[PDB]
Amino acid sequence: AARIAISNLHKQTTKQFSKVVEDLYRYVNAATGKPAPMISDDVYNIVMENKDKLNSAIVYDRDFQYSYFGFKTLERSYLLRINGQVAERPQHLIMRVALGIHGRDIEAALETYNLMSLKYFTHASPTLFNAGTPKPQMSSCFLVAMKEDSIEGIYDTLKECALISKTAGGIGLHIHNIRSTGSYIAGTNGTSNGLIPMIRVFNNTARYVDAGGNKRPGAFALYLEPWHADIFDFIDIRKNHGKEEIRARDLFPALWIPDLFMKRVEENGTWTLFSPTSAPGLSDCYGDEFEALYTRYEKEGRGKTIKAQKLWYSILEAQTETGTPFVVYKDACNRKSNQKNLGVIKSSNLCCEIVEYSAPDETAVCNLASVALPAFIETSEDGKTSTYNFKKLHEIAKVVTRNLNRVIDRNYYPVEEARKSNMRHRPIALGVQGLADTFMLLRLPFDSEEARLLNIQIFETIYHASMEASCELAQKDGPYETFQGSPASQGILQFDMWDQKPYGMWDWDTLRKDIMKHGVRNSLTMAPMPTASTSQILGYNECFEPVTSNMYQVVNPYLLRDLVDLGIWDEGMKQYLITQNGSIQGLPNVPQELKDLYKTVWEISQKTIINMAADRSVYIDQSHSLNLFLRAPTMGKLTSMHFYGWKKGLKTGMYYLRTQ
Amino acid sequence: AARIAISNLHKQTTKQFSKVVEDLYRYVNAATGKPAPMISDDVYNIVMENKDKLNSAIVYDRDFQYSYFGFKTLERSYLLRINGQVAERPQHLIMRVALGIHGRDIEAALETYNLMSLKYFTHASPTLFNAGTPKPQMSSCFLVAMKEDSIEGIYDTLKECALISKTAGGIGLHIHNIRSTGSYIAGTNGTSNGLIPMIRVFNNTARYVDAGGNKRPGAFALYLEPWHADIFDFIDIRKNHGKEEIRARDLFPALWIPDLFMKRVEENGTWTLFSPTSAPGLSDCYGDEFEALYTRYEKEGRGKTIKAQKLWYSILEAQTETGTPFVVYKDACNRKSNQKNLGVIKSSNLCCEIVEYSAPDETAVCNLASVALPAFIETSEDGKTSTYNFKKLHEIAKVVTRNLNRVIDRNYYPVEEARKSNMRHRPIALGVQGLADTFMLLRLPFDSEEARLLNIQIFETIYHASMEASCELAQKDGPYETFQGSPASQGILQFDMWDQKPYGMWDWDTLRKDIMKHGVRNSLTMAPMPTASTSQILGYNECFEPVTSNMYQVVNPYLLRDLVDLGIWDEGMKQYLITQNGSIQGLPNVPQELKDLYKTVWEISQKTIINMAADRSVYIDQSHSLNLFLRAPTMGKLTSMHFYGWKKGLKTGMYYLRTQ
Ligand SMILES: Nc1nc2c(ncn2[C@H]2C[C@H](O)[C@@H](COP(=O)(O)OP(=O)(O)OP(=O)(O)O)O2)c(=O)[nH]1
Ligand SMILES: Nc1nc2c(ncn2[C@H]2C[C@H](O)[C@@H](COP(=O)(O)OP(=O)(O)OP(=O)(O)O)O2)c(=O)[nH]1
Ligand SMILES: Nc1ncnc2c1ncn2[C@@H]1O[C@H](COP(=O)(O)OP(=O)(O)O)[C@@H](O)[C@H]1O
Ligand SMILES: Nc1ncnc2c1ncn2[C@@H]1O[C@H](COP(=O)(O)OP(=O)(O)O)[C@@H](O)[C@H]1O
Ligand SMILES: [Mg+2]
Ligand SMILES: [Mg+2]
Repeated sequence: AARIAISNLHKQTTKQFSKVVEDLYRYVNAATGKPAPMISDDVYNIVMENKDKLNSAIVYDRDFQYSYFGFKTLERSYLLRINGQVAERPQHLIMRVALGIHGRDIEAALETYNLMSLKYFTHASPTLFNAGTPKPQMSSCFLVAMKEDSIEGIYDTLKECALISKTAGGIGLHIHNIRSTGSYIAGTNGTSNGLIPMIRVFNNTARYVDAGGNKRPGAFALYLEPWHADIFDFIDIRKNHGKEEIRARDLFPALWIPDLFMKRVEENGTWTLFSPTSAPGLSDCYGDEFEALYTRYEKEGRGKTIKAQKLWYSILEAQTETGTPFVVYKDACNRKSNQKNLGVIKSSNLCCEIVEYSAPDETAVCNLASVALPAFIETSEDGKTSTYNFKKLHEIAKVVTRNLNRVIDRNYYPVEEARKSNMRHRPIALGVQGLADTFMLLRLPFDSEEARLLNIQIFETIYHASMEASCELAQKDGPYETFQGSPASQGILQFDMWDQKPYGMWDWDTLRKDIMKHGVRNSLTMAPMPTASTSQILGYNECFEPVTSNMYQVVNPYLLRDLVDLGIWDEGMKQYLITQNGSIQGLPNVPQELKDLYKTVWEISQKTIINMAADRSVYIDQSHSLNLFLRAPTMGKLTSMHFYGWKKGLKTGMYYLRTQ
Repeated sequence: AARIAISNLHKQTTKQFSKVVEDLYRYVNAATGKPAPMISDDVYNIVMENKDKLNSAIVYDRDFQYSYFGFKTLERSYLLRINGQVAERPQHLIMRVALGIHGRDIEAALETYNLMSLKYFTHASPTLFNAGTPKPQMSSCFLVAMKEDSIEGIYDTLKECALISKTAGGIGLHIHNIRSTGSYIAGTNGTSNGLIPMIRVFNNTARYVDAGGNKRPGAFALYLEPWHADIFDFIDIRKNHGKEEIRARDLFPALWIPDLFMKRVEENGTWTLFSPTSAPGLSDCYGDEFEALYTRYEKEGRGKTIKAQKLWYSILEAQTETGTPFVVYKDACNRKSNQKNLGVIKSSNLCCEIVEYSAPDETAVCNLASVALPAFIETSEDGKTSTYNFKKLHEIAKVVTRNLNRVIDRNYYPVEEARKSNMRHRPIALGVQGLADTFMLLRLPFDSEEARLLNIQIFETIYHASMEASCELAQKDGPYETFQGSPASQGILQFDMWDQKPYGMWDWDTLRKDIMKHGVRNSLTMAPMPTASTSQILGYNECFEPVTSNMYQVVNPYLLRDLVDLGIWDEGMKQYLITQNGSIQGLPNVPQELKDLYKTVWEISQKTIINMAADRSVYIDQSHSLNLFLRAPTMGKLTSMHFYGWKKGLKTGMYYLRTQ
């Protein structure tokens, strides 16, 4: 039923790739008469200086590797359109991206093409949209420093967010340095109205600057340390009742939480709200130095004191009703980062996965790709028994590292703060998809001991691969110029800063030796992301999370197969699945091992989830996007899940909270 | 009953002025501990180098020249406050302003003080608020050029409006160069959403940047030529029903109307809407050159054609329901302006009185004062007969000219575009209040022939005075550096460009002689304004408009007196005045001459109004704020009043439309 919509595009599309390129490159806007080339000069020339190799490299059967709503995703917003009509076949997209990345290095270009066609890995949406086009904006993440506590700084920053927001890419914006409601203003002997009305401005600019033309309104995440005096209204930003003038329903509130806050809450003690003018320096330190400053300011009567658990209660009431604010731990992030030699890090990003240094003159950028976990499953020399090919994983992650590092040099930056930042530090971000499928396919329930060991092994091999590739690059071209002085420069790597020994699949000593000697090309390398749209392009389950339902109507393909094998699949079976809302538990005539393998995420303990996140995190340079799920959520239920994660030492304690 | 609130401030206030200054200069913000001097170094020193002259110059009886709600205006927002409590007596305010203006020129300082105390004239609110303070922002008007048709230009301009909006002063913003709904965007192969969503941004910045601290939200007027393609939604911006997402209820729409539009409407012909990208140059010319460009673009199929009267009908429906959009005539403004040698003028301002050149790098500023017309009435050598002292008027207008020109050199500009603009051209704006009182006091009904002659004489003497004072200044210091090439440089003055000979009270030939020889100091000098708050400080009727009602409860003091004189005033008299809504017409026992003198503005023909505006305008360098009033308004009624004004050659055809 879904080759019917595939084999109509093959009907109404040119075959030869270079002709498609020419077509795109020569395009003209009919309603206007101006030449609108959809390919850059650079890539045009490279295709033409090499027409015959490139044209014969493409294998068009690889267009059937796609699914029901997987293809109609590529169709509806990825493949370049000519006259509101699709002009690019899936393979054409892929080949374009490979060249946009590699330039005159044709050998690299063909390598990338193959591994993407076969679905080994994919680059993030911005790269899929823009690679190979006239002004190549391939980056997904921007972390912006609010430039100064003044109207000038504020409006300079607002400008920058619009300039960034108009060319794809999500924003993490940190605002801890903006004075709160009531605070004194010298220049006009007047009194500030604080964060919420200012939040309304950014909100309004978000709904106006609908990315590029009319593509889609912007998404901002805002980061605040919970000691800021406007905190109670900041967390409530997404409620759907009460006074309309105090909300801001297109933005996401995110908490940048210091350890001190969590102590006061479990101690059932006090918490003191400040304005950053009465208490300067607080976001410019962490850990011990911070607790020394905060405690003194608290002693000096400089703020207002509250019952710590009064705030907590509100925070939980907000999360239960709206699934926000997100929770990320400031101290964990700063203490365990290879960017520490640059200064203090002030926020994460839109999906709580990036952890990079930003300042008024440096805006942090990151470029992203995801490896497809199921692709490396190998049922080798007997069948009905499968193994996992870690040597191939290591191989692939090395190429993805080279791509992402080449992307840095060929990307178009929307703002000069971004170009300065990337050329100096060269951060990079790799992630994954299809974990649940990998588990399902290997017959491991998500909460099994076997699943836990696998999680650890995968993430170890990815980190080691990327560091090595980055080391070879530092041999050809130098190290990144900020390398001198880094934890890496002394032989401290990521698991080191968690005080753990690595699981040991790969040889860390020789890698460390080489690194200390020749340096490394990239300040950072790992940051597992949500894959919300790329994962369904490839047909795997989102991310590194379990399934939400055995029926999205279309039924779990691994479950489906199994019920037929056992005969039991009939019509009583069709029904109690749409009835029981995707649950196979408590179903009369169904074996236990199946019930075990097809637990819905509302049926797995959130304690298990936290543990697996804690396990992989020692292999992550940056952070990762951890959603949480609950049936009939009580205040107590949530409290324990937050504290549990905090104590495991997680950077990102909570992304969304989904309920009922 | 209103010396009760006056003689409590005299109770709770220091006498000696220099002590009040010291008090203000040494002020410290208790809640913060930072020194918050409410006076500049400069003025502090000058008071102290001259303590004894200045202290003994003030006459404190002049504090009783004020009214019921006239004083409680000064009180509630003008007099400098110390701890939420008033610290400045009316006379102190005045003396401060005089020094802020004059510096080390003590003689000038004392002259200004006296004439203000006695209520001869007053400066505009910003000057009353800020003169003599640390960063003196004395200007009321900013005309801003939208810097470029791009996100960068847009957000650069938004910044500038916030920087201007945070330090008092209203804004006129011209936006004719922003591409409309649907228009193509190259950089992101996408389609623009046009003016209305962009208007929502500026709206949102207006309600957020509540002038200075929390003083009061901003007021913007927006200027558009009615050929812009989003016009139909632009005029509807203040309707209070229909889709909430298309309105913008804190801004005022204003039409920058070319002659061509009005012709098409009376011809019952066609009108063509463009985007400024499909039709460039249109706001960068006027008159003939414009009609040549527009007609060609119309021929070249570059826009969309409509029935001219379809637009007109909407415009009138908008005005009838909301009193807006305002109407100002582009061609009249450009053709009759002494700034023509600089380039084409693109808008007026917030109250449709300023007409000055702006560009991305020059933001037009104007500083304003109003002369009090009743003050020069002289019942001389017999009583029960009054004359008008024009020689004193000429005298005073000369000093007000010197003040305003000194204000230019000592003003603090919020943005560099403003400082560049003023230092080069040096514009200036004088106006008036108490016309109706002047008429009432001199026993002339507003529609009398005698009233018409008086209007003309007043405005002639003011213009001639200001030009002469400006000529003497060009002798000491040079002419303004942009003087070479101006209509003034060749002997063409304002009435000249209306092709009229002056009424002749003053000697224009000798003035012209001197000007051609030595130049003049100021590019411009005259612009009668609304006086909405300054007029009630002084207790006179707003502006140059007739009375709205004989009872604002408090009854017309000239009417009141007259009814007692005739006995007829009793209780039947108290009632039929609150009953008849301030009208004395059709009142049984009341003489005709009284009915004639106390016509409410809803009882005077709007044709008379237009004529008087036309008469004075030949003596106005810039423009003036013309409100219009109607009982049971029909589409036809309005149409004739617009066209009538247009044909008289008015710059500002309509400010508000008040109804019922
Ligand atoms: N809502 C609102 N906030 C304002 C306004 N003016 C200033 N603020 C807030 C925004 C900034 O966070 C903070 C400082 O603003 P600026 O540095 O532009 O003010 P200024 O330099 O005159 O005063 P400062 O000496 O820095 O306190 O005050 C205003 O007119 N409206
Ligand atoms: N609402 C909205 N309008 C936009 C967006 N991008 C551009 N525009 C409008 C605003 C400007 O009036 C106009 C031109 O914008 P820019 O000059 O920044 O775009 P660019 O230089 O890429 O395209 P151009 O070659 O100038 O047409 O397009 C957007 O993302 N959202
Ligand atoms: N709705 C959105 N608007 C803007 N940016 C987004 C959005 N969703 C995700 N992003 C950006 O992409 C990253 C998340 O990636 P992901 O959800 O995996 O998207 P994709 O699969 O399309 O690459 C974030 O770091 C964020 O900066
Ligand atoms: N509500 C307002 N907000 C901002 N500026 C204003 C406002 N009202 C008037 N202005 C400014 O002052 C001028 C009008 O002066 P006027 O109404 O006579 O005020 P005032 O009597 O207080 O000086 C306009 O040119 C405008 O720039
Ligand atoms: Mg400042
Ligand atoms: Mg541009």
